[PDB]
Amino acid sequence: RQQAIGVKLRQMFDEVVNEPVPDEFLAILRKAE
Amino acid sequence: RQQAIGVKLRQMFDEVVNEPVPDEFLAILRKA
Amino acid sequence: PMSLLARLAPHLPYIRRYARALTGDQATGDHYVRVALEALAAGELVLDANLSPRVALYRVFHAIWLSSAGDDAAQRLMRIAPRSRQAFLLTALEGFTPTEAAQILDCDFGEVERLIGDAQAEIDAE
Amino acid sequence: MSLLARLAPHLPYIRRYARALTGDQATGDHYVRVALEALAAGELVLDANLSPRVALYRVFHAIWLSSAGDDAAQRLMRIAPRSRQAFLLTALEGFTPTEAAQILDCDFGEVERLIGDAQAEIDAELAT
Repeated sequence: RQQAIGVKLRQMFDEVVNEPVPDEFLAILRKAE
Repeated sequence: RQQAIGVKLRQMFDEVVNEPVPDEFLAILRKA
Repeated sequence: PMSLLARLAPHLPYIRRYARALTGDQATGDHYVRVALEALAAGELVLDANLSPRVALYRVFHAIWLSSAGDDAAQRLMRIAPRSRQAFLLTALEGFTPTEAAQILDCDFGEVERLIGDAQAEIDAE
Repeated sequence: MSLLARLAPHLPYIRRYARALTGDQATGDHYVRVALEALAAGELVLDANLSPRVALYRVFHAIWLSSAGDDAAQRLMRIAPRSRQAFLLTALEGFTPTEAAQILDCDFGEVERLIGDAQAEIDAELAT
């Protein structure tokens, strides 16, 4: 019901959220048009 | 005794077996 | 008005977090994200115009990662036989004997027959 | 015979079992990897009284069991994949159930069911 689990989950998934985005991802998007 | 169960079982799941293993699996094992 | 890149880039760290959470490790997660971006760039899939770019991106991700009929059967069984399906699978699908499955499950012979019994009951009962 | 040599022929089979037990190939491969790493690292060892295949599934089962277990992120792998998606889209990624429905391309009741099931799993074995 409530969502404490979310909060807890965001706590330990903080790392990835704050790492820079892999150049490959952005490169792929550039290829768009 | 309706055992199209073990049949549907094979059906549903046996495909995996004829797939090639991920190299990451071997990778893990190669290294002791 | 705004390039695909500019629309999606601020959401990348978040779908990487999602992908990681979903698949259990960062490498695997990124592969799935990568596949999703490639399909967008390749125009195989397009962002739903009814959805914010963030929602639309995750919709795209899930359009790639597609659930199959075996996956649904496996998930049904997970619901029908939550504590006992392992013993049934070890024997009916993997071909182990009950004596071998007892070794696999690290329990005695009686516990194994009990589990197989439960799973069969739950399955029979649909 | 190395670990790689004793186990290699059995890997397609443990993958079949893993997938059938845990809901999909991604989840199954996750658990297989964890198992093989437990062994490479020597944290766990194949029982000498068992065939290679039997001892391998014994280890798989042991790490599978213990996942429920240790560490919230890893516990998530014990949730059926479709329920895990619905749960993470809402609880973690902060989408509303309606938005999660669009994302999963399924109707709304299916989405609440799915989140219900994930909650069920968490309450039974994962949160406890």
